[PDB]
Amino acid sequence: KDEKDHLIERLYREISGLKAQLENMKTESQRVVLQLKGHVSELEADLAEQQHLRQQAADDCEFLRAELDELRRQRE
Amino acid sequence: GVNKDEKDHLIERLYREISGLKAQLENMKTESQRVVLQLKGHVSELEADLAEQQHLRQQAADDCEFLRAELDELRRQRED
Repeated sequence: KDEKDHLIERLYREISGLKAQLENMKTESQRVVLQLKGHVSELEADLAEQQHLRQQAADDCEFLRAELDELRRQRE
Repeated sequence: GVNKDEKDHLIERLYREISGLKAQLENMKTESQRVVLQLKGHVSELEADLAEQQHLRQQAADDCEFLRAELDELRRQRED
């Protein structure tokens, strides 16, 4: 047989294309997944900061609220 | 004979390998889309929570501004 030989050949070329595709997708997918993971981790650290900063700001007003009540009670 | 069946045999094996390879590709991209989608959703929820923290930070700042302006003036009015 010949023509089978050329199909063989083409199938092997096809197989090579597909295995190359898997490796590419595997590696590119893993990359995208890892940078997304890094970003959410970065966002978690940013959040904790903002929550700290925000906790401090809110307590400041509570403190001021009490200081104001105290002042006005000095003539109540 | 001339080698006809042996080539038909291999051709079949190569058909099977190709089909296995395309099933892998499908299963990989389906799995990947699934993970990426969940990560992107987490990102935007985290971003939403960052946005709300700034809103409340701003609100506390305006509140302090008000409180401090009240304090300053009530004393001002009393020093007369």
